[PDB]
Amino acid sequence: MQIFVKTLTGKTITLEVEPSDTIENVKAKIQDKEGIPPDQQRLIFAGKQLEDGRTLSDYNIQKESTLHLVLRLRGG
Repeated sequence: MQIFVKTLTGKTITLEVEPSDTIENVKAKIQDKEGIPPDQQRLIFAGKQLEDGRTLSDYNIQKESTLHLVLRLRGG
């Protein structure tokens, strides 16, 4: 399956995760894929909050599925 990600710029980044993988595993890909730190990363699907405990197959995520990459709270 080849999912995608929509950043703040809207840019669409293709991913090659699995329906058995996890969200935290997807973002991890967004880290290098884009080269951005997970400190300010948050993958969202169908405009819904995602968890590192959930799964794609559990989120109904499939192939060609586009996610949402937004920012998060400050750091400190």
